[PDB]
Amino acid sequence: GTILIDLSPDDKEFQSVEEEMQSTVREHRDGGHAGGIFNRYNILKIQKVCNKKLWERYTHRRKEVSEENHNHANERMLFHGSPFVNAIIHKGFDERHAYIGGMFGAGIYFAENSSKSNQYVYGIGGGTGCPVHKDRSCYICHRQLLFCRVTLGKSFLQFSA
Amino acid sequence: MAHSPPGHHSVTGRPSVNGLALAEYVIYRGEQAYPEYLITYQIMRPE
Ligand SMILES: O=c1[nH]c(-c2ccc(-c3ccccn3)cc2)nc2ccccc12
Ligand SMILES: [Zn+2]
Repeated sequence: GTILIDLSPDDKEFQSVEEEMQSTVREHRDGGHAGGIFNRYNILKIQKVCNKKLWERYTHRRKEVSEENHNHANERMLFHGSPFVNAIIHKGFDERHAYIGGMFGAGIYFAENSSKSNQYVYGIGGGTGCPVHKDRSCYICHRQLLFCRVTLGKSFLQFSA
Repeated sequence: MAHSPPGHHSVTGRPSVNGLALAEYVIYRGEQAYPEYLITYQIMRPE
């Protein structure tokens, strides 16, 4: 039930998503080991992901959270990188998309920095890099990230190195 | 998947060392995220 609709680069919606991608790149403490060495991206395509059943699954849970938190979903737009992007857009997020070994326990992780999520496109630690060239800093192979609507509700604050 | 801390719906990882890093977040229910945009891109080699 998932359809992908291309956004035109002339569309304000394309432009605001591209700006969030580009403007949230940062340098990483690994010097580029996991995600590659770069300051910006070449955006090739931005598609809207349309799935009625998955959207209703999201809004159902969003209302449950909001009602538990004085009518405040605390909804954010955040990046997600994963080897399982295809599974996610067709079947939805679930426990098989969790980072079992993450710093905050086994859950599904999202980043404000697009470059943080870029470190996970080829797996934890960048895995072995792109499938064609085995290069975590490949400048040739096309990568994909998701820009996701996320309900945080009441969020537990961890101060962390 | 783990559970959210009791009385909470997510965890926020606030950076406490790298002053330039932004926050990271964890949810423990897949129903709390919807993949609105699929972005296809390359990283660019710095000049
Ligand atoms: O976008 C992110 N993806 C991931 C990530 C990590 C692991 C996996 C994964 C999922 C299933 C099996 C193996 N690995 C999927 C996504 N971790 C992050 C951690 C911090 C901030 C952002 C992310
Ligand atoms: Zn490659």
